[PDB]
Amino acid sequence: ELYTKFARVWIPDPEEVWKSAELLKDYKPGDKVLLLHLEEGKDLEYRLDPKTGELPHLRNPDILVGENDLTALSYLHEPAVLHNLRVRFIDSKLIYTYCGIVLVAINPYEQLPIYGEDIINAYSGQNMGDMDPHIFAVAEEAYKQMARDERNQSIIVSGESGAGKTVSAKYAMRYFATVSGSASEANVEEKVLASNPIMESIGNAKTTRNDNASRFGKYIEIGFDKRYRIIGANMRTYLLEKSRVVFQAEEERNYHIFYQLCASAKLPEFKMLRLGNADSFHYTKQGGSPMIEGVDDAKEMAHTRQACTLLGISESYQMGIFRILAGILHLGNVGFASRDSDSCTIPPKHEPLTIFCDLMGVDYEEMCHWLCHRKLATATETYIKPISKLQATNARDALAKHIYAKLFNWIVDHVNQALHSAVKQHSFIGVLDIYGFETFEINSFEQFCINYANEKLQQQFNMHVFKLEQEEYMKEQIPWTLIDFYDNQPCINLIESKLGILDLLDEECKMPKGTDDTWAQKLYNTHLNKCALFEKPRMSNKAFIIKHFADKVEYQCEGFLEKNKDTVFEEQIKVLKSSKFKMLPELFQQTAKEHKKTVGHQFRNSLHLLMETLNATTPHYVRCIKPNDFKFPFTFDEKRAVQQLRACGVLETIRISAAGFPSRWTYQEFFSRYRVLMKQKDVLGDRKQTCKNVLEKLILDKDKYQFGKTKIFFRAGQVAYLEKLRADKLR
Amino acid sequence: TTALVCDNGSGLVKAGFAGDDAPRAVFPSIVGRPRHQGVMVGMGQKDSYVGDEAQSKRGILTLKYPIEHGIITNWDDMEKIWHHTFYNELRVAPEEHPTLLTEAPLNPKANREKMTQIMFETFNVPAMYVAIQAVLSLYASGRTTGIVLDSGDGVTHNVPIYEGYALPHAIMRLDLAGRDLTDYLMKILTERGYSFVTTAEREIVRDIKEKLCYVALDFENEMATAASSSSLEKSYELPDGQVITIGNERFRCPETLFQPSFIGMESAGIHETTYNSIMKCDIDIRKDLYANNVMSGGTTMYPGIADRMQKEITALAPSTMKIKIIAPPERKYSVWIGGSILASLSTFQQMWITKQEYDEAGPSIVHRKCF
Amino acid sequence: DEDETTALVCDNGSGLVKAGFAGDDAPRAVFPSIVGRPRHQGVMVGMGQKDSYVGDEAQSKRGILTLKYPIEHGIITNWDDMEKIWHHTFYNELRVAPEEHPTLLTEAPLNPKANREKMTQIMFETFNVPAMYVAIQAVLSLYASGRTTGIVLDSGDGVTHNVPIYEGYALPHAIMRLDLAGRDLTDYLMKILTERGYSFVTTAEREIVRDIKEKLCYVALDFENEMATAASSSSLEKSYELPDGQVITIGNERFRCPETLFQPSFIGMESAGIHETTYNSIMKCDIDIRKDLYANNVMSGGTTMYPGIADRMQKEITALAPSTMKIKIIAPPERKYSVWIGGSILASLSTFQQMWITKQEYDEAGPSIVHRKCF
Amino acid sequence: TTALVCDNGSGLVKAGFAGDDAPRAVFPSIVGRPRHQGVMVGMGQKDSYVGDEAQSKRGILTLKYPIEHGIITNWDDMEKIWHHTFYNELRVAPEEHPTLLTEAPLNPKANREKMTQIMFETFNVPAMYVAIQAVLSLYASGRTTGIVLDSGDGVTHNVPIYEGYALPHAIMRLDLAGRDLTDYLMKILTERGYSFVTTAEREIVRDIKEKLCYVALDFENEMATAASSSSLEKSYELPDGQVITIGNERFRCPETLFQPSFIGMESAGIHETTYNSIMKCDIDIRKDLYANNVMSGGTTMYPGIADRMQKEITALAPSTMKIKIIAPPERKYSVWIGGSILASLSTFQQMWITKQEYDEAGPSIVHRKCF
Ligand SMILES: Nc1ncnc2c1ncn2[C@@H]1O[C@H](COP(=O)(O)OP(=O)(O)O)[C@@H](O)[C@H]1O
Ligand SMILES: Nc1ncnc2c1ncn2[C@@H]1O[C@H](COP(=O)(O)OP(=O)(O)O)[C@@H](O)[C@H]1O
Ligand SMILES: Nc1ncnc2c1ncn2[C@@H]1O[C@H](COP(=O)(O)OP(=O)(O)O)[C@@H](O)[C@H]1O
Ligand SMILES: Nc1ncnc2c1ncn2[C@@H]1O[C@H](COP(=O)(O)OP(=O)(O)O)[C@@H](O)[C@H]1O
Ligand SMILES: [Mg+2]
Ligand SMILES: [Mg+2]
Ligand SMILES: [Mg+2]
Ligand SMILES: [Mg+2]
Repeated sequence: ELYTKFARVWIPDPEEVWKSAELLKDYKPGDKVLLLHLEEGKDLEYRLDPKTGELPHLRNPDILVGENDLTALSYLHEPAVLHNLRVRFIDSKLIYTYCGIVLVAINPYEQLPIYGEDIINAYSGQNMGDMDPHIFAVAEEAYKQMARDERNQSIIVSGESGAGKTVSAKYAMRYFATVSGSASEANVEEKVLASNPIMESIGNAKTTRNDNASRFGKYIEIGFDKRYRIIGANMRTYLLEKSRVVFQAEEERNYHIFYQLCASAKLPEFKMLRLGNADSFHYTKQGGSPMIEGVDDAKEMAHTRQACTLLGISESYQMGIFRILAGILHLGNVGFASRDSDSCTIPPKHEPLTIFCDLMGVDYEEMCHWLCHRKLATATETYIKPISKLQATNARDALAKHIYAKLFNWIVDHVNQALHSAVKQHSFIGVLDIYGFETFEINSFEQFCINYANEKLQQQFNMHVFKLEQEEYMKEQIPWTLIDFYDNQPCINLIESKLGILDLLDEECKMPKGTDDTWAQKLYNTHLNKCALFEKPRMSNKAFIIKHFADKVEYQCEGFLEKNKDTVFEEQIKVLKSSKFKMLPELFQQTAKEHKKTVGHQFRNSLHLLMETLNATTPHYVRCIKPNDFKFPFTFDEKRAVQQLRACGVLETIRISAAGFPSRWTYQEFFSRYRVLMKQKDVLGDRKQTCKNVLEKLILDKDKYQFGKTKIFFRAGQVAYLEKLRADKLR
Repeated sequence: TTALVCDNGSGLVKAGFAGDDAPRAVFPSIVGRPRHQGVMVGMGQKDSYVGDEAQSKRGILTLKYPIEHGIITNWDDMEKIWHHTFYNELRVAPEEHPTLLTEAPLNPKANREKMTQIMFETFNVPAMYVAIQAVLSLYASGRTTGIVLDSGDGVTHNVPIYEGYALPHAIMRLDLAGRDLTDYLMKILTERGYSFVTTAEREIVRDIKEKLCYVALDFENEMATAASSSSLEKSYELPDGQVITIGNERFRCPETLFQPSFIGMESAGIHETTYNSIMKCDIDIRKDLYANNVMSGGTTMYPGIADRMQKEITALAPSTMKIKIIAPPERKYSVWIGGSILASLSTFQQMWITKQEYDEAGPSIVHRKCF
Repeated sequence: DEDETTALVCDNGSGLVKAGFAGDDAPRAVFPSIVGRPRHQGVMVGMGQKDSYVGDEAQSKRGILTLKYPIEHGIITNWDDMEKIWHHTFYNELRVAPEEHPTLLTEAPLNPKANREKMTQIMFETFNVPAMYVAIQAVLSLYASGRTTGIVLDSGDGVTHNVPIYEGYALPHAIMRLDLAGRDLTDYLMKILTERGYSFVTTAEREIVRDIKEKLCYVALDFENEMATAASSSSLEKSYELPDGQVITIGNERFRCPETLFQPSFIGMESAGIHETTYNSIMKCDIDIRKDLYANNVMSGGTTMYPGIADRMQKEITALAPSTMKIKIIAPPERKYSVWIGGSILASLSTFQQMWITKQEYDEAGPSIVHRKCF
Repeated sequence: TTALVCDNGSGLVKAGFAGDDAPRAVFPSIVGRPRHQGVMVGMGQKDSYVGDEAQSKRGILTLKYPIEHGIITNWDDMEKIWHHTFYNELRVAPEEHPTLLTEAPLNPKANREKMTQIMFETFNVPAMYVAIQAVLSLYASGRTTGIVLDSGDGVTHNVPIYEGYALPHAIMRLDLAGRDLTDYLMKILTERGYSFVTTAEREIVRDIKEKLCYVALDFENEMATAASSSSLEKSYELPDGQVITIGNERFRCPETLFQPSFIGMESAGIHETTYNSIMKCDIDIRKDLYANNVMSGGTTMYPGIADRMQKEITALAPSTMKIKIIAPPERKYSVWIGGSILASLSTFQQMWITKQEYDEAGPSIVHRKCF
């Protein structure tokens, strides 16, 4: 039995998560209690599950717990893999690690000088597998593959907010520059550093988990030529939250830019825009926390104006962006009085609307009319209909979401104008700065869309892991059928397919008597007993459950329908496109289909386009882990760390690896280590044939190992069992 | 843990936790099933509805009664009713709290056994118990001695009790109850051309009954004032706006409790069964039963019934005996309140039939526990 | 998945056909359901007049061609001409092959079973549609109204019909179809214009009387008072300039014509007026739901597009119903496309994509399949 | 004196003297009124027409029925029908002979009161009486014990009787009758394009119904042979000489009596109301009621209905019960016949509300005389 008296195990804790314990006896089969030795003393006994006979996780030998890849461990379970990263981060202060293809990075909240030119010059020209794990190792892998294969590459950075995704992308970008010298005629690195403060101001918001989080997929292309020398860059944007512009969750707030405007309303230039307060403005008052503790949004507005000035966008255009943003909030204050026969109206000289019409340079009478009524065209005649108060707020808020998304894209076009070059690229490396899985005790449309986006990236990752293993098996002349493929497309098809979760939400969005409760009733009728994946709480009819890769997630049905709406009447676009202001004609420079899609259908469009962009490039992968929530240097918390490992999905790739053949060793390394076990009569004139013969005597079952042309593959725990036999022979 | 308490009422279920002053859930024990054709292609649809969500769809639904004559007629409907109470109404796991249920005297042994079986087989209750409605409404009345007349929707019953001990040979169950008064009310409204035929229309006649009807202190006098003065008439507004005039029938429908001949029964009136069940008791204790006639159940909610029942018991009993008829205001929930009190007492854990007792001894353990 | 083999949706109107794709807000094609045929000889051999003309190209040749009507009283009279109307819609108007997209069609309640079967047969055998469906106009105009409960009064060119609905369920005994419709109002209008010597006899002249009807006529709020002001004030005579150039006066007829809907005795019918049929069909429903039908009287179809009709209907129903019921009439603009819009909504639902009679299902089950699919 | 007897039929009146083997007068209870004007000077028309002289003027007159749902709707038209029977048909003064009239069970008190009032205050009758249709058709059948189902044009009632005594708790009234079958027949003929809309056309559909329709023994079997073999198709010449073809509708129409859901009723079928009426009777008499199911009234004159009824009751009753149905050859003339039997009975001469008796107790003398 591997349950001996020197073999430590792992016992759960509601605090330390996992405590190591040492066996005081050799466990015998059918024993119902096991005697253990904790770090606090031999004061513990262990009752074995009397229904399944389950024993605690065995600890790995001391010769295996010191490595830079989790794949080097024999036993592959949460206690062992959490501990391996923990000791590295605490004792050796190691931030990087490998999980097969994946690089992992634990944020040390402490200036590390492993980014000096002297480390860059030591790693340069050498093999990434001979070097220690580092951003430079995956960056120089991608550079080498781009030059050798003549094919574009992409590094996918993901994790929680504050985890180092931005920070790791800057180090990767610095390396891409230094590996080809410099671009002093373009200064792409300075322009990228000037873009990020203005991009996060318009694209990030405050959340209950973090004072600042990104709400979209940021994608930067780094271009190179035939000399593979960096010549320029481009900024791409995807999966942007639309609901945020209008709706705020409790203890959260809108995009930081909106409050930068609000805090700066004291200055004479912003005073002309007649900006008031965040409690008066609707798209901002809802959250209950307009200001962030320890942060001054007026100092951030000074920084973003300097960053715009470094990018070279005119101060006249900056003030134009501010004037538009002041306008869309005055528009949010336009409230409609209810009328008879499903109608509404606006008060005479309504002050938010008179200010809006003056700021946007449009006629009040036309703006008032196209909101008190709506147009309906036919093949014979045009007609005008009354519009309900609820239809008018939905149209106003869909219009506000649309015109902000156009303004965002306008700003991103100027960022591209600064980053691009007249010199054509021969090749390019992408960096994707996307997020991890999202879960809470109550989940909304936003969390659903975030998890749907993670499932697609996970499918690509799952396929790649299989593809590379299959290529390694074929190279070692080992049957592919011996590895199993674990994917997640059923969870994807459940959401986007016909009559799936998303298509029933679009159907309930178009139906005139559809409701959040009627959608929930449709989901219970269509997927409850037709998909074991789908689940439903018994003591409620307001929520539904979906199996996602990381864990199952429960979503509250209420709000989904309202948030999916994005329809806006084209006459309301026309009266703003005819603005006397110079910017609005350039914001709305086919539209008839686009102005009728739902948010969910726009999100699906965006995600599939990003998925095919990442499918064209050769992919690489890195995970960012935040070790605590107190922002303390080198402070590790097991509760936060195991949650991060789950969000990053790495506990499932470690499991796929363990279910297959994780540990693997060349016949010569195997011989060098276990020659002690071999007798003079056992050793042959060939070490390969020696190792094949003695391994079949040491381990009688033939499914425990796999013989290659150059290396032996092993199941989980089998190398630890050999090390146990090696130790038991010595003593 | 806090035990759950529920009255299995034949037309109205009450439910809550032990210690609650009043039942936190109350609804009609009605399943409603569609009777029309869905012509809206691609809409949200349900199979059958329960209580208030059946009553809001009357007409389009035809209505059912899982209990009749105080006994269960369909266990598949009762399973849905119980599911509703636990997860959809009280939102509580039945595996967490014990379940006290109720029943009328002279209820079949098979009805109690199958009710016991379902609680442990499908709802997986840790422990349960079935209590006679009478003893519970006497606990709510707060005396150790007294005869209860409990009259519900589907059954009416007399139970004399002394020093906490019932007299099982003296009890008298009667099938005349509030449903038969509703069925008679349709016939006597049809005499003025106000006919009704659907179960959805029967619910409107039932409202009319509960709103307008009352017991006469002297029928012959009330018939004479209805014929001569005619001032007893009331107009009622039906759901489509039309008014109907209801008078004379306002005292004739409940008078059936004292005169069962109206509906062709050979059975004696409610006062005569209270008198006869006291006469079955020992002569030394009758005086204490006459001093403690407890009214109970929703059919005892007729204006004037306590004064009549008195004139009627005083006419049968000796003139030396002090006839007293007590009627607890909240008669509709007297049984539930008594269950909520009983389930709270530290001296009730022995009565809880545990799952382990059911699994070992079989469903007939419920009878051994009770007797 | 912006591309869906987007279904085609069409209302087979007895005097006016509408068609388009699902998801179009309005019918992109609309024309008179008229086949015109020449009644004169060719003055030359190179004349070569088309054997038949359809819709607008028949209307531009009035008096030279005789106009027919492939539909009468809501039912098809000539299937060869309905094949010609359908062919026109597919390639000579929408410019689309019927083998690509499924087709939704429509009909009035109490339509004969053979009319539905032969319509389904021609679509699968002549046009070779992959899948098709046939929908009652009342549920479609209720989708366009946007409520799960109400009574619709649909009044077209060739048929009128009442249908009460609640919780998405209908009452098959309470429905009431009436043959009085916009064509009979046009025929009566010719008779009452003939009182001023304005005689009309051709179907080409009927079309001018039909324009006059749609342009000048209105429903009165009190007929006896409107007769008194017509006789005394005499300020109701509107001289309609005929297309040719004949200024012809129209006065009392501007209300006597549409009043036939409330007074069918003008045209010798024993049948009740439109308000009486809406009241009786509510009074056949169960007593609880009547209050919800009174709150939701939906007007639909082109014959309801008369000035004053909703206010008269509100008074006429209020005079019949109990005074405690709040009588509400629902009569928005453009009610002539309500049925089509409802078809375009239905064909766009994901839950409707399993309710398509397929070409294989027809080939296996035979023409009776359309009845199994409905009931 | 020789007493007069008349059945107030909702679509067909029968009349004659007590002692007549059959009603010497019979005609449709229809008043027809012109819906057109006068095309010539002179040629004076009647303001209203009665029975056969209305039927000969169809399309020129609109037909009205003074009785609906078994109750009178217009008393001025009932006074017109009554005048016709006395002088314009029987040629006899109502002042010379007493009059027996007939009504259904569960008929409004006001209908009976106004009927007796008009006969004394206008026809000045010396004495009169009003008798339930069921007891009369049971006297005609010839059994002191038997449940009689009288299905006419506007009413259908299952009335059980034993040793003469009726059971008012088990009687059952049903509004489904021969008129609703005629209205349904118009709908199912409209499915083949044979539409009908006037009351004059409804009379042709009614002839078609009475001539060609029949009750299926097993609906599914007759539906399968109608679909596969189609031999049930038959022709019919309309007045104008046009032939129409009717098949399947011939059994679908009268099947509504066993399946009232065709016309949207929640109500049970005629066999279920017969069974439920026996199940409400005392257990000792059920065997005698099963042995004596009497068919009565003109809607029972459909072929196959007695064989279907026997099968349907045999499927509901215990297999030991001898289900014996009796369908008197003249089910149509059975109420009138029993009325003339009770008219020639010399003992009944004590049960006649006299003219003086009427004056004594206003219009409710008939109520006391009956009950
Ligand atoms: N490798 C690192 N060394 C030191 N500090 C780091 C490192 N990675 C991240 N940080 C810290 O994390 C914060 C920035 O992380 P960032 O990548 O901007 O987070 P996110 O992109 O998740 O919002 C700063 O406090 C920074 O000092
Ligand atoms: N105020 C009232 N007047 C008359 N009858 C009433 C009144 N309130 C309730 N009822 C009748 O009492 C019965 C319901 O009372 P309840 O004790 O809850 O019966 P159960 O428990 O058997 O369902 C019904 O028959 C109802 O019509
Ligand atoms: N504005 C109007 N005023 C009066 N009658 C109208 C008006 N518009 C259309 N009609 C009449 O209504 C009928 C058109 O109704 P429609 O719904 O198009 O019928 P269908 O679909 O059966 O062809 C025609 O008789 C037409 O003359
Ligand atoms: N032979 C028959 N077959 C079918 N229906 C018939 C037949 N004879 C009469 N009826 C129908 O039965 C009804 C006549 O029943 P009857 O007893 O005369 O009623 P009432 O006395 O109320 O007028 C009418 O609806 C008539 O059409
Ligand atoms: Mg940040
Ligand atoms: Mg009770
Ligand atoms: Mg139409
Ligand atoms: Mg009869």
